[PDB]
Amino acid sequence: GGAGHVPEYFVRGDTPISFYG
Repeated sequence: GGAGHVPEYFVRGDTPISFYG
């Protein structure tokens, strides 16, 4: 839910689109 260091969520197998905040 943001753009920090750790990913928040993932897609169906590829790469995340978001990070902590």
